[PDB]
Amino acid sequence: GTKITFYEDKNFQGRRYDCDCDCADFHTYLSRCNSIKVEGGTWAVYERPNFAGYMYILPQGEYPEYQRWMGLNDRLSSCRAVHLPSGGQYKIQIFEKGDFSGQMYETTEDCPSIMEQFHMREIHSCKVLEGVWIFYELPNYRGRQYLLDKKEYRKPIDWGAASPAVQSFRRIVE
Amino acid sequence: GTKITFYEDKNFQGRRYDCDCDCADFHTYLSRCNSIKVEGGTWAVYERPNFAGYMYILPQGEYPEYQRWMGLNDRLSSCRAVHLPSGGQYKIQIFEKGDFSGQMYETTEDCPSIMEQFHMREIHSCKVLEGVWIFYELPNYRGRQYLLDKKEYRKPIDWGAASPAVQSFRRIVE
Repeated sequence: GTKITFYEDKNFQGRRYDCDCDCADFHTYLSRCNSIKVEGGTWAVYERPNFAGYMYILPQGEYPEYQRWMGLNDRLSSCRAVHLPSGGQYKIQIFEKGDFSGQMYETTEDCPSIMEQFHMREIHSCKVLEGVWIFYELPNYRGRQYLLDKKEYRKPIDWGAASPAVQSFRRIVE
Repeated sequence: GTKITFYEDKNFQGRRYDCDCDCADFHTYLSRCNSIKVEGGTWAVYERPNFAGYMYILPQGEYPEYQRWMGLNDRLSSCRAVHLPSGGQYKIQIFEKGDFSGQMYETTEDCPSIMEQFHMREIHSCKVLEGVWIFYELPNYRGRQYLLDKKEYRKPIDWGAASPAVQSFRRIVE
């Protein structure tokens, strides 16, 4: 039941592309994207092919303009379904310094402000012990977004960020 | 083509379409398929959209003509990666009667001839205790193909068949 439909023009009009599961490059089918329907599941959609560039998380729902998924523009060319481990457990460790060094804070809860709750301005490495998470640049879940699946992130470039700026994070729940 | 690449004309000429995993319908981009590159893994490909109609299993390799995958014709519309569970375990039970009743045989090995090894030509229900298998209408893996992921099959229709007519089966190994 999980799939997403990208449309070239506004309000679900024009040429459309369907993805049922991880589509690594659809630019030959759609030259831009100005509408999206997420029929099921939760999806990361990426600006550049092979899951590169600016990403955006979209849960199930309809998005009649690119600004409705917070997109900065109408460029998308790849996407992968978000897989939720079952059990439903979320637990993360965030680190002051790279390679799991320095201050370290563990939580199972969402964090709309790292500053208020942990008195850090930056994250430099991460361990996702359980679940799937999103790192956001600005607080309260705004700005650039990064997807963090169950792994280890020795450095910010491992969640695909060019700086260590992280001010909020939360769980991916459906 | 990160996992499987379909081509409209023979010998990898013509329009092409890539599926990275699970594609429910590509008939809008390909009117027919005359050759296939399987860059990795093992793929189930289906004549009609949404995984319907004739199916064929394609291990890793290159296929310059539809006959090279036992195709009846050059009509293909959807595909699905086959998932091999961890362990390397393969066990199946085949039943003379529908719904797991009647005489039962159980094997861990490929059977190129149901008539020779089990003195019948008709499987009527079965249990895949381990692994994933293929069923064929004719001996020695020829003719029509049917995929069985690890589950229960109380009636031939559960594996997509229109009759109990099965004359060989084997394991999906890479």
